[PDB]
Amino acid sequence: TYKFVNMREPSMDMKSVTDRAAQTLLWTELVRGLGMTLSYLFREPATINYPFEKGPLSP
Amino acid sequence: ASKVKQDMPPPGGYGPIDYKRNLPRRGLSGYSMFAVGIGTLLFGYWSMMKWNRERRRLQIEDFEARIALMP
Ligand SMILES: CCCCCCCC/C=C\CCCCCCCC(=O)O[C@H](COC(=O)CCCCCCC/C=C/CCCCCCCC)COP(=O)(O)OCCN
Repeated sequence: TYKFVNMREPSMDMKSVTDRAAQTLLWTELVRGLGMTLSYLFREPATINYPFEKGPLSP
Repeated sequence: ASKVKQDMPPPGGYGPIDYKRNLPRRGLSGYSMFAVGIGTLLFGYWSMMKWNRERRRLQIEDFEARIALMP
């Protein structure tokens, strides 16, 4: 089976048109990406303290 | 009395693994966003109107003091 990755058409009701116009004029998805990067900023880093800490190894 | 031991999944298998996209909506409406913008614009305009009228009166007072001193 298969699926289409980009085959949807936007709804043309006045509410949807206004929402898209607000997204265009007020940079909503850009602020969303900013929020994602800020979330990563407040997460904990994954860096080990080499050479005092070593990565995992196996036999 | 030793049995074959091997890397196998647990009885009943593993739990479901999520793979679908999960981008939510997480937003207000365009109408509400525009309303907030217009409201803050109007509040700012009103405040600047009052403050700038006060500044004009202050300038008139300073100019009058200068006129009094000019002779
Ligand atoms: C009472 C009557 C009042 C009358 C005034 C009414 C005005 C209020 C409503 C209108 C305001 C509209 C906002 C004006 C800015 C819009 C800019 C714009 O044109 O939007 C984007 C253009 O802007 C961008 O694309 C931005 C790209 C760069 C983004 C990278 C940084 C932005 C993220 C940081 C957020 C910035 C926050 C600003 C803080 C300022 C602090 C001083 C559209 O471009 P396209 O989507 O490509 O399509 C156009 C052709 N089809």
